Formats: sequence, C-alpha cells, structure tokens
Amino acid sequence: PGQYDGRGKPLPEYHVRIAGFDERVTVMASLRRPKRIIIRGHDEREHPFLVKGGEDLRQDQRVEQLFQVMNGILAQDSACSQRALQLRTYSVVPMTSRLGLIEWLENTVTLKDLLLNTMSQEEKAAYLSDPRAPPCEYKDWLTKMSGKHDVGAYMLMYKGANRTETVTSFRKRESKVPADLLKRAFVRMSTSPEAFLALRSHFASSHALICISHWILGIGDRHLNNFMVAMETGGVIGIDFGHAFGSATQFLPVPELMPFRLTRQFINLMLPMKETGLMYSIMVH
Amino acid sequence: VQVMRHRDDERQKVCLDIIYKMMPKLKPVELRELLNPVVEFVSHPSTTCREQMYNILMWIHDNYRDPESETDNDSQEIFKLAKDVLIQGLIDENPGLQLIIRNFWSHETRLPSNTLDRLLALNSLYSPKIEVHFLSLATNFLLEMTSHSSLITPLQAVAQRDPIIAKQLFSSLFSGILKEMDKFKTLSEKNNITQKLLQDFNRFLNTTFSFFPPFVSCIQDISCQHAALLSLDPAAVSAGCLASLQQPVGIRLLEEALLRDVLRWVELAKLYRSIGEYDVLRGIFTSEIGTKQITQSALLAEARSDYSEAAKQYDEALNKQDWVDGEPTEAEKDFWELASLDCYNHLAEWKSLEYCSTASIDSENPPDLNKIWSEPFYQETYLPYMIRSKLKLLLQGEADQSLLTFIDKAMHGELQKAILELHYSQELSLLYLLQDDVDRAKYYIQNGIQSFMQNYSSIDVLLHQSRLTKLQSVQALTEIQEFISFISKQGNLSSQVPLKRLLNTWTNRYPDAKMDPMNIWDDIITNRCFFLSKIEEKLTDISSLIRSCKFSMKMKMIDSARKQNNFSLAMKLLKELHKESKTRDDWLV
Repeated sequence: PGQYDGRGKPLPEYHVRIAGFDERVTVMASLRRPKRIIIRGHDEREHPFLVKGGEDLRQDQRVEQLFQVMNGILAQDSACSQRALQLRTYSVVPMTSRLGLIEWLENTVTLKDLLLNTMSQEEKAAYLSDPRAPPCEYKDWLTKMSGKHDVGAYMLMYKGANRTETVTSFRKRESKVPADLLKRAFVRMSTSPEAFLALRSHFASSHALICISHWILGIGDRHLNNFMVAMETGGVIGIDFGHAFGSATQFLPVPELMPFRLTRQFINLMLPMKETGLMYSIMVH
Repeated sequence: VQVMRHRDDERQKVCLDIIYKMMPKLKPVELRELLNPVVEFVSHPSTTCREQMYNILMWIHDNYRDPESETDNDSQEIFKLAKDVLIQGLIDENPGLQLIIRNFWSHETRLPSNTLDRLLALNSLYSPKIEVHFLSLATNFLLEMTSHSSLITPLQAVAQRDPIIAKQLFSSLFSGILKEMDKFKTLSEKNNITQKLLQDFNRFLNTTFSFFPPFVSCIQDISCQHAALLSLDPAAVSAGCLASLQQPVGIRLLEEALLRDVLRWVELAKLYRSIGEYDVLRGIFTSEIGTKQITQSALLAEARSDYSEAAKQYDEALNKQDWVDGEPTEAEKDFWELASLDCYNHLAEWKSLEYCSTASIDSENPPDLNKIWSEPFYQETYLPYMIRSKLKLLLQGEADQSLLTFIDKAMHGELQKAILELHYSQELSLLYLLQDDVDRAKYYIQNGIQSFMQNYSSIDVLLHQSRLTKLQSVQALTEIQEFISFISKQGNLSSQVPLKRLLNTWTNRYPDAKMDPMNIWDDIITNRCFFLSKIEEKLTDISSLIRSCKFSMKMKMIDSARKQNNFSLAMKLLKELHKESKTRDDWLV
C-alpha cells in the first residue's frame, strides 16, 4: 500500500502486487539504525524502502497529508502558478504501532554530508575536529561565561552575559568558516556556468518555500540532517520530524525562537546580492 | 585597368603575370590605385588566378614592409590593405593553398617562436573578416612548435571540426600558458602583458560584427580565470549578450567583477531584464539604484499587482522641485523614467505611452526621425515601447497619420532596414495588411517564423522561463497566419459555414488563465477582435454574433485579470465595458 489515496475510483488491476524480495539489506549508520530493502514489482520495476521500528509513526502521515493540502492551495492561485512553487511530499506507510515504512529516494545526500565532503582535507578537518572548533570554541565559551561544566550552564548563560559581548564572541566563530562553501559545493560539480545559475535558482526557491511553510505550523529542531539535498535536479527536501505545532520552544529546557534556519551559508550563496530580492519575494508571495 | 575587370580567365591570368613582372619599378603613389582592382578577385574561381593574387602579396608584404621609414600614408597604407587580404586567405575552398599560406605564416621571423609572444602576435592577426575559425587556426599555430605522441595530431585534426571542442581547446591552452608563464616575466612585465591583453580583448569585442556564440563565450570565459582581466568592458559585454543569446556567461562575468560600480549594475539590470528572474531585478533597485524614499514605496507596490500607485509615484519622483536632502545621482534618473514606461505598459496605457517614450529626447512636438535612431540608447529602449504603443493604439481604429510615413522613410538604407526587418516584422506584417501589401506581409510573416526558429535554436537546454517567454507568441503568429490563409481562400464570403467554423475554433481554442499574463493575453485579444472587425470590413446577425464572441473573449480576459490579481486593468476594462454592458441583459447581469 501507499496507493488508495482517494481522489477517484480506485482499481487494483494495475497496482503493484508484490512478487519478490532482494538478496540484499543495507544499514544506515545512525542511532536508531534503520535498514533498507529493495522490493520488486509484478509490473516489472523496483521499489526501494526503508524500515524503522520502535517508533510510533502515526503523526508523520498526518503532516504529509497536511503538506498535500498545503501545496494543493499553492497551485490553486495564479502568481505562484507562474513560478511553479511546490512542496515535494512523499509517503510513509503506518504498518502497525512501532512499525512503518519510509519511502526512499535516489542518490540524495544529507545537507551536512554535502557541506562536509564539499570541503577539502583542511577545512573539513578544522570543522570536525579542531582545538578551536566552532563546537569546541562554543562549549569553551559556555564554560567561560557560566563557570560550570555541564547542562544548566546554558540556563545560567542569559544571567551572566550582555548583548554585545556575545555578539563579538559570535563573530569570533563566524570568522572560522569560509563564506561561499555552498557555492564551492555548486562549483565542485556543475561544470558549466550555463547550468550553474538554473541550479542556484532552484536551490533558493526550494529552501525559501520550505522555510515559509515550516512556520505556519511551527516546527523547531531543524538541525543539519533534516535537509536532503538532491543533486540530480538541485532540490532540498526535509525529513525527520520532531515537534508538530509550536511545541519545540515550550517544553524544551533551552528553548529556541528562530522560525527556521537562515544562517551564514544561505546568506553568502546569494552574494553579491543582499538577501532582499529573491528569498524575500518567494516568501512574501 | 578596365580589361582586368572583364569576364575571361586567361586574360585575368596574364594581366596578373605582367603586373607581377613590372612590380619592383612601379611607384607607390599609383600603387594605391593599382592594388584596389587586384583584391577584387577573392570571389572568383580558378586557383591559378587566386594563386597569382596571393603570389604578388607575398612580396608586397615582404619588401614594402616600411621598417619605420616614415615615407607616406599610401606606402604604409598598402601594408594594411595587403595584410587584410593575406589574412583573409586562410579560408579558401582549396587545401594545399592553405598549406602554402600557412607555410608562409609559420616560417621563421614571420611569427616569433619563443613560446608565448607567438600567442601575443596571434591576437594581432585576428581581422574580423574572419572570426569563425580563429580558435582552430590559433591552436594549430600554437601546437606547431611541438617538434607518447600518437594522440596530439588527431586531436588537432578533430579540433577543426566542431566549434565546441575548439572553444574548449583554446580556453584550455591560453589559460595554461598564462598560468605557467610565472617562471620569468616579472610583475611590471606581468602588468604590461595583461595591459596589452586587455587592450586586445577590448579590440576584439569592439571589432566583431556577426556575433559568433562560441567565440564570444570563449573570451568571456577566459577573462574570468586570471587576476587582471576582470574589468573588461561593462558597456559592450552586455551589448554583445543582448543579441548573441549568450546571457549566463556574461552574468557570471559581471558577478565576478562586482565581487572583490554603478554602470555595472545598470547593465546587469539590462542583462537580467531578458531572461526573466524578476526577483533579482527588483532586488537591485532597493540596493544601489535607490537611497530615496519613493523607490521603496514604489517597489513594494510593484512586487504585487498594484501597478497604478507605483506609476503615480514616479512622475512625482522625477518632476520634483526642491529635494535638498541628497540629489538623484547618475544611477536612477534613467531608471525612474524606464520603470515608469514599463509599469505603464503593464496595464492599458495606449494613450499616455507615446508621450513618455518619445517626449524626453527633443523639443515639444514629435520630430520623430534619425534623432530616435541615432544615439542607440534612444533606439534600443525608447523605440520598442514607441512602436508597440504606436500600433497598439492604431489597431482599434483611428487615422493618426505618423507611423505609415515613418516606416516609409525608414525602410531605405542599410541600418534603417537591417533592424526593422531583422527583429520585429509581425506588427509590420499587420500594418502591411492595413496597407494591403499582403504579399510583402506574407514575406514578413515568413521571416518572422524563420526568426523564431533563429532565436529558439541557440537558447540553451535548461534556461527555463526564457524558453517559455519565447514560446508563448506562436499562437498569435499562427493566428495572423490563419487570417491570411483564410482570406486568400475565395469560398468564404458567398457562404457562412467556414465563418461558423472559424468562430467555433476561435471560441474553442484559447489561452488559459493563471498561466499567461495579460500582455500576451492583450496581444491575442486585440489581434483577434481586430481581425473580427477586419472580416466585418471585408464582408461589406453576424454583427450580433461577432459581438457575442467578442464579449466572450473580453469576459474571459476579465476573469483572467481577476485571477492574476490585476484589479486595475479589469477595473478600467469594465468601465470601458460599462456602456458596452448596457446593450444586452445577460451581459449586464
């Protein structure tokens, strides 16, 4: 299943009746460790799938149907039907409790993988493991302006730090990363300045649209591995849902008040334009 | 001299024979007379005659060299007029003759042979009589000084086969030499070499005429790989990529120029104005073309479909009086006017568009002539809105007596013909149907279809929305095509059934809402109701029926204007339609 989506009279004559399993499983080196299988169709094709167990997957189907009604509105109008704004929804099937199956894509990479192996031998090593690593410099500065050596120092941070001190210490690590790392990623592979720009425009429109619709139903916890960049046509899509409505800033101990992620890299890709013409126009549209 | 220009071959052989014989005694004051009938034979057959023509120039270059002798203007002008044709003799339809001429050019002390002063002299003999092969000829000259080797001569043989690999090979080779020249030739000499290089490249872009896309892209690519060549020419790079269909190499060149400065952004606006991408267009005039408090208050009503208030705050922005807070600099006085024109054109401004287009260059009255042709800033931007506003005003029915005579005096000459027939031709075909030279209009719509092929060929594979903007017009082209192919058929007017068929295939076949803007909508709507009035003129209840299909067309136009948020255009359309919707009852409700 994954068919029977409503929307017309259903017909099982051309549905994929199962006919075969692969002689291969592939593991994902992660915490939960999902596995991955390569099932076969009687209609002479293949369908790959990911298996995650031990997790109640009865909310992600709901938010995907929300995404479907969302980008059903987004192509109902005119001014966004010009520029063809669409969310890429996909299918997770809820087998039972603590068992469901993830629909899987092809040759996609995680955003942190792209930003890691885009870098050379030097800056990737300096970002991962450095004595002045922007993780390690950040935890050392946390021990600076608090005094403790564990969690709760972050709760102490706002009573032992003013604004501009933190602003300058934030520049002291913002300087520790090259600016156009994302453009170094796009120049690593595009091999034509004819194609480079229709790649970059697609990346920008994708990230702007998912950031303006990750706020109406506000979702925090957007860290690095909730962005699957697809190198095949220059698109990023988002996975691994944590918190549905505005809930990631209430019940969490160290809350977060950014509506999405727009950090240094989405700024410096758009150089030498300020972030005022493209992302602004997409969001306001 | 008269018998030399006659029509027989052996006479023309022996006259070149005796001219070669009488050579080193003739005086140079009459050689400038003599040499001009000589080089009229490059459009002639028979390799004997052309062989002797290139036999005599091989010495007229070799001993009238004038080694800084300072003798005349003719004696060191024949050198130029001989170097011209001894360059152009590299593209003849006879191999072996090219072996002769390239054995001359490859000979000792004809082009120096250290390694790279070779290439520096190779920039000199460009001569835009030829440009199509210069990369292939240049890499042949470069790899001539070569003498694990079985690949290099088939590489040079495949080099002269497609423009793409030749472009790649020149862009590889030149950048390789310029990267690895740093074993000598120090920084002052480095700066001097790049000075001469930038001078030669400016010379290239200012010389070339029939623009060749791999060559234009080759120079604009190799400019962006060394630390000097960036500030090339922000005034002619853009004008090359306006009509070479080669935008997104020049865009990348201008971005690398702006990184590490006002005319740059103005030409960048003109560059992005043609390939869509209106978001980065509007995100420029809030950054540099601005720093006032009317630019933002017009752009925030231009980002949505509010195209009346941003117009009404542009005439206030330009005919202001005091403004002692900071004056409009060299960046925005042009743009306020130009965006006023465009936001006029976005709605139905077909009365007050001629005024703001041509009433900024001259006196009170329209003197319209070469004034709008000369200074081609007045010809590239003010002119297309002028001719568009003109005929989109004429087509509804007036006399107005200017455009007829204007194109009548226009279509005479070289550069008043090779633009007005090169570019547009559709509205010209339409006003020729008005002027009833439909066979001239048939030739013009033929060249228009051919022009659409010519444009749509070299537009690239993935540069989307450019293809769509180029693609939408073909419904209008086949609409005027089916009008012509209808009216030449005789059996229409003595019956009713092909008129009913044309009405039914018009009311059936449509453009759609929410995917076609009101400019192309306005094109097809005014074009088709104009044809309805035209065939009403030709057949001299179908008045009520033609009113019915007219009202359905404009009502569909109304609903499309509602759907794409243009409340002002539909507002003025219904207000023009208000007494028009007094005629019926169902049309009223």
